[PDB]
Amino acid sequence: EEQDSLAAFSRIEANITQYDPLLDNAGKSACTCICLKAAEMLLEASPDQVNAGLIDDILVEGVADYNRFKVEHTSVENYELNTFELKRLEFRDVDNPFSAEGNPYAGTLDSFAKMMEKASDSKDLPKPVALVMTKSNMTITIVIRPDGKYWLFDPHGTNGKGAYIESCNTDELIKKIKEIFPKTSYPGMTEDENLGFNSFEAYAVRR
Repeated sequence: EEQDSLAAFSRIEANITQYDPLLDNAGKSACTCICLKAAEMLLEASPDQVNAGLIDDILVEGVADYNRFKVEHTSVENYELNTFELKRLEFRDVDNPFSAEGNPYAGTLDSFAKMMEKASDSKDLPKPVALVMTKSNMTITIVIRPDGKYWLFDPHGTNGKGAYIESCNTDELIKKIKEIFPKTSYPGMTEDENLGFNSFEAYAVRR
């Protein structure tokens, strides 16, 4: 009496199609709002609650919240986190000399694994905790679960569906990010070009 879920499958996809009018009308600018809705709903969930209908709910309610607030700057900071029942937690790259307290975690794609290790082994970040990560105006949500697994929620639109969630171990998560946010690299690329093509920012939130 239950739908297929993350308890038995490592990937679950929405029923809502990639080009459904609700998603097509809302732009890619709605991705950050949808990802904050994903944090809200997934941080409250257990693996067997995460089925295709829950992903559908994230998309629809995420778009509803986005339409209420639109009219663009669509950073996590532009949304009022209490309306998502979320709390922001301090989380940044203290090793980066340009970073300041209160900044998000910012770096190049090469720093992804380090970010995840700091997030998973930090006392200041309880579990479950979500990272909302933006690269080149596209956003994903990564849920760090107390069972050591990671849920990757990706609203980019894949295989004809509006979003999917994948449950990953540490190394598989690293490998999947390389596919979602491919790094730009060519012989002779400067660090200035690397920062311009390959930077991301991430915010940490909890319920």
